[PDB]
Amino acid sequence: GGIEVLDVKTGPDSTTTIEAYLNPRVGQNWGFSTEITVASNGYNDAPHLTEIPCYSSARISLPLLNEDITSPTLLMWEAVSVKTEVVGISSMLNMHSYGLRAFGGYGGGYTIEGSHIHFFSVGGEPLDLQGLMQNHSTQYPSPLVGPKKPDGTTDDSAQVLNPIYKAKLDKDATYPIECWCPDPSRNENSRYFGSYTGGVETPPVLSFTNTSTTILLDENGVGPLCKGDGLYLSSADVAGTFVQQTSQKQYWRGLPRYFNITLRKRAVKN
Amino acid sequence: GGIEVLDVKTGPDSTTTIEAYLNPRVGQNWGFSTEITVASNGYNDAPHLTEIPCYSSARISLPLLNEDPTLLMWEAVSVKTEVVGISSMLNMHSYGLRAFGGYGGGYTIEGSHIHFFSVGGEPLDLQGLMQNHSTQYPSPLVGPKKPDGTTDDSAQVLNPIYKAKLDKDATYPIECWCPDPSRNENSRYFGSYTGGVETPPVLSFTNTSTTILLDENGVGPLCKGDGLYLSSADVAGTFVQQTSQKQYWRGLPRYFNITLRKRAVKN
Amino acid sequence: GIEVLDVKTGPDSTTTIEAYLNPRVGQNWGFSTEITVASNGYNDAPHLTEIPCYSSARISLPLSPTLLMWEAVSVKTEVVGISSMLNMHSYGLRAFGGYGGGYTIEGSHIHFFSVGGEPLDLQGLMQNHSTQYPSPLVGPKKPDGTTDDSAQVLNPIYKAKLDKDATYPIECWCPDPSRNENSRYFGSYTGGVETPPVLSFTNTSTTILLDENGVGPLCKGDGLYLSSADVAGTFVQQTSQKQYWRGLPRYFNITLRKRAVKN
Amino acid sequence: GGIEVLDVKTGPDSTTTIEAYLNPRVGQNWGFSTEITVASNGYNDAPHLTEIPCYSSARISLPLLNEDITTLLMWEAVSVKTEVVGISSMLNMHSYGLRAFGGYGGGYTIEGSHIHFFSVGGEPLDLQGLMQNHSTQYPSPLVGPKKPDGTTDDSAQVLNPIYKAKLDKDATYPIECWCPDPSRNENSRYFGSYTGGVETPPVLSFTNTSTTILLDENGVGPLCKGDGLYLSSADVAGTFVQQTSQKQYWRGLPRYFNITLRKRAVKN
Amino acid sequence: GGIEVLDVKTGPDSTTTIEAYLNPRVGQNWGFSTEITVASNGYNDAPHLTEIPCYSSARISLPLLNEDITSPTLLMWEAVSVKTEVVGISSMLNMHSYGLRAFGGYGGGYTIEGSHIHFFSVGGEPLDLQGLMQNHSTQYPSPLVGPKKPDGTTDDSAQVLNPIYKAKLDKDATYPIECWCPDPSRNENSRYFGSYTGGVETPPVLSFTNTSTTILLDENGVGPLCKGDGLYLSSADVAGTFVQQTSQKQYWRGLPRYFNITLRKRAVKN
Ligand SMILES: [Cl-]
Ligand SMILES: [Cl-]
Ligand SMILES: [Cl-]
Ligand SMILES: [Cl-]
Ligand SMILES: [Cl-]
Ligand SMILES: [Cl-]
Ligand SMILES: [Cl-]
Ligand SMILES: [Cl-]
Ligand SMILES: [Cl-]
Ligand SMILES: [Cl-]
Ligand SMILES: [Cl-]
Ligand SMILES: [Cl-]
Ligand SMILES: [Cl-]
Repeated sequence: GGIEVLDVKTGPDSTTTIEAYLNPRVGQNWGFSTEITVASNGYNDAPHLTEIPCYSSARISLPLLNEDITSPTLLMWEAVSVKTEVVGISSMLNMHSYGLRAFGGYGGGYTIEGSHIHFFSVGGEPLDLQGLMQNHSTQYPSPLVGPKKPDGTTDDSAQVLNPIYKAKLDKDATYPIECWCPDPSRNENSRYFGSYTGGVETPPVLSFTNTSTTILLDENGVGPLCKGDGLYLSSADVAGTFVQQTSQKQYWRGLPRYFNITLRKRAVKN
Repeated sequence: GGIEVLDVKTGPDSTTTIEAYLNPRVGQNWGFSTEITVASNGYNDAPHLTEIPCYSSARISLPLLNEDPTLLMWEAVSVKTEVVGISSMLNMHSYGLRAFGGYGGGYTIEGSHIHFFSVGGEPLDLQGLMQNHSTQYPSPLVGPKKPDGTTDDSAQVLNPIYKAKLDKDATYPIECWCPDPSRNENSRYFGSYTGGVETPPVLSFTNTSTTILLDENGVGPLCKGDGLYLSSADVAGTFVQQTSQKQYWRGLPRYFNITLRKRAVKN
Repeated sequence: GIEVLDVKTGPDSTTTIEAYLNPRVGQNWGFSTEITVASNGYNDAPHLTEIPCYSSARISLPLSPTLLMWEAVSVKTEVVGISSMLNMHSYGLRAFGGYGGGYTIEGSHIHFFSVGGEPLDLQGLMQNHSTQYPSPLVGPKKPDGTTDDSAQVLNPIYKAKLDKDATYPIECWCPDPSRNENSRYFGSYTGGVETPPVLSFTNTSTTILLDENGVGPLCKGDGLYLSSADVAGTFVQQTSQKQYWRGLPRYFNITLRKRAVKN
Repeated sequence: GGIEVLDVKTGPDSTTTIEAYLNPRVGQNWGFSTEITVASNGYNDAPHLTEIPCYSSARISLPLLNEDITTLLMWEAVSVKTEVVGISSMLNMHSYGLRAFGGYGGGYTIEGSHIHFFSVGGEPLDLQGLMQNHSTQYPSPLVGPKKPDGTTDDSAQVLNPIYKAKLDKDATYPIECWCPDPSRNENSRYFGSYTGGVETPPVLSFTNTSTTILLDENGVGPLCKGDGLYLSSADVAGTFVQQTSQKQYWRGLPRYFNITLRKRAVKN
Repeated sequence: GGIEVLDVKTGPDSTTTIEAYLNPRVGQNWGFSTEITVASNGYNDAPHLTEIPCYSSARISLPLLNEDITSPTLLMWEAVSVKTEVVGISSMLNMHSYGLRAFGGYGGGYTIEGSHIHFFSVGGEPLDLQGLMQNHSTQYPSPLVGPKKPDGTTDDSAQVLNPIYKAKLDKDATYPIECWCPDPSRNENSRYFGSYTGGVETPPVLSFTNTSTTILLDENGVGPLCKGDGLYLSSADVAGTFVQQTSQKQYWRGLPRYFNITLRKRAVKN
């Protein structure tokens, strides 16, 4: 960030690893939303709290570094690398748990399918969010938070980029995926990675391995610096929809994300 | 360009970064076109101004250089670029045509899409090519015309007579203008089109990705008149409305983060 | 959590082991029995013979303040019998209104293998917490025998070791990314109703099992742990229009070297 | 070719770049074929001249080389920047396409089976005969695989060396009966990709930042015999599906070439 | 593999290149099978000879090396590299040759589509085949060869891996693709490469170029050593099915494969 970055402290107990998971927040806590609803044209677009998928977020507490915050050089934890995994991909190989049945009702149940998003960020502070949504008029129930101008309104500009609509991902299960994307004009002290696929019946493609590592160092060899000795993890893994037999109703299906972050002590001015 | 390129000036205040965004121009300003129309066979192909998606374009003003013993020009070295609001499409409740015979959720944006951006030291060079030479574009849109005002059958293939400079936002339709590969020496452009009726869009986003703008000889776009030229075209697909079963083009904005350095040139 | 020393690097210091794991899709001859779907509000209690499981085996390897353990360095692995799917005459649901050939295997599929120095660590996660697995299958249970709603997401209480072939259902158990320090695992799932399988085969491909520090899986008790899950898709039978899981076998060729460790 | 290749001449005026385009030859000249026809079973397979897509080809004239009294020099094609022009033309759902969502939606963008292919060569591209239906009747002036006697037997559906030709005329050799001959083309570099299916979506990229090296395993590029550069193209993006008629038309796209050549010394 | 490999002989006439093609063997010789048939449930699965696609195979005769077979060091040809191409991909851009017509009969004919396999091997001996098939009970007409135990039977194990079912690809147009895969437990002296795609109407994707070369040398820099001065080529290129208009019957469509192999003389202990 806008800190002056100095030498990497090295030695034993200059590096630590944190293991964490984020369970999905698809509108309920057990990995499925309630049924997806669609207001009739000309009616209010006011979906149920429990059908709006949100970003998962957590701040992990790191070991205290500076006894005096007033020393003229500080130590901050620097996130160097992350091993991350989407847990329970194998759970989707299930054609018997009440899925809409293929081949005119004689086949097995539909495995999870439809539009999906997979996304994670590691950061030294809350992730910066830019407001952008499909329908400016959408009404999010409390306690969810959506793009608002200072006056409380939400005009047509919220369907494109208007800098007036910004927020910090500072609470789990609160910021809907559908009205908030990572702000590419900020997040200097965060690394984020996302992939969205659309379509009605699109098959999800997900891989898993313990052999994959992502470097979090930027073009200048600096990783996220954890302000207040706090590591900020964010997740969004909506694998697709579950299509229920007989009802033919659709439910968002979320998956949890494992994190394994490596950090090292780093010196900064002030 | 047709300038003689010399040494990279280095020192304090020899590099700068510019941040910009281009909002989409899909025919209106709030990211959706009006309904897509299709003339009956034998009728004029004359679509509405507000249903024709166009290239977004802007010229960013750079610091003045040769105010103050060699000639200097800004050289665009790299760009971090992002399509903003991809997450907006994970929305199955905002009036989309409903799946599984009307009992399921609304269709997320789908269909044919184009994603494209250019960084340049001058206006982007456009070659005329369109699906239907007879198409009638309402004013103020601009489409391929010969000098006499006509548009013959050759405009469906390559005819060098049909050329233009992308010199105005929301004006040049994506469907009749492509980047001219015979020119654009002083511009770097990147585009991907996918077709199909219900094709799912696939879009990624990260702040960890950089594109080098230097050519085979280590030279980036040189900003003539101290002006950086950005262009965008991000039509994510169509929105399919429930009940009407009408289709609307859906555009997305594009963030740019360009790094430039001072470069010396002879005339 | 061992202290790893020098690679012993002399005569009789390397060996290669060949093995195959046949699939465990619910029966032993590469097809499950018909996939069943309880009516809404009825118990989700599928047949033993319709639940695909992880294949697993422990290969026995050759038999002081410094010890020698076998270190798995590399693996050549292959999914055998991919060519078996080019078959449009063996009773498949027929295309083009019954006049065409039978459907080749299609639908949702998973391909997965692990090489390890100990049993593969499994985390419990399933689509439906209420699912009832017949004996002798094992599914996520708390210590008290219950299985609450948390088993649809990550709850650390639901863990197991892949210590028996044809026993742990693919659908309620994934590799635990919080453990498996001494195992290398690789998996790819594709969903969809009629999704075409895409599978490649060659004897020219090798996977390195060494980690970021050049250490491979260390075989505790002189035992190499292999695991497999290759559900190619479903077979769609003509007339019945019923679906059967189709499994494929996996060949392993592992190279190991002697490695020195403290204790 | 069967020349002995020597040193790369370097100096002033030892390299040049040529710009060219090939417009598509899908059966007419304005980027669409006439309607695709399908004979009834048992009837002759005799499609219209104007519904058979062909290879585009051109020979560009290079500067004359052996004229100075001071080794003999041929132009060597080193690299090519190539682009499919007018990909953006396909983002069009208003020009009479079969309409989606039961007639209330927009027109179908181009879709279906497609082929994208280009070659750079020092001589005409070598073609091997292979076709789906040996009995197909190509109208004059099109050329299809024939034995010396004029016949075309069942072997033309697989590889029979008897069926060979040189791509020596634009808009003449149908894509469907001629592929690049991998047993020849020593002095040509070719690159092709075909995708099938009824409604398959075309995926096409465009950029001015991409270069293809034309040098072989021995660092030799195509050597332009008679000071002539041979370009070939085949860009059938897919079909246009017309509303109401529900008839299909092949849609071709033009291909830009930017070739870099250098002088190269050869012995007889 | 199995020979003591010594120095690479170098000199004039120490390298040679062979050009060959394998025409497809989809059940007839002109690139199409007869109609695909499907026995009714409970009836014998006994398809026609001319509807079963098989591996193409050929042994190319190489120049004689050893005048005395009794010399204590021999020369064998070593296959170093291969340029290989699937010929006639462009043949599929054909919507007028009697294909089932799109858009309710008013459109053009279906181009070849459906499940496909592309595969080639270069070897110093016949390719090793492992028996595995979808239906153990399938009855292959003479002269085709399918997995049999020594006693003549074919039990349920032939649907998975049973080492008892092995064969050498020693005859063209004889070993069905559907019951035989390359044996990964053998083929030490062969290099093989295969890709299968399934589905009913799956579009084939095939590329062609004269600029692509595959190295055949193993992890120890040894290529296939041609026993008896014979190079073994194998091919399987079933591009998909042809769907005929009116009949709505399906025919396997095969394509030929070009080979260009480079070999060098190599010394071995004897
Ligand atoms: Cl609207
Ligand atoms: Cl079908
Ligand atoms: Cl469920
Ligand atoms: Cl895999
Ligand atoms: Cl069965
Ligand atoms: Cl016929
Ligand atoms: Cl290409
Ligand atoms: Cl290329
Ligand atoms: Cl037309
Ligand atoms: Cl030949
Ligand atoms: Cl035919
Ligand atoms: Cl291949
Ligand atoms: Cl036929």
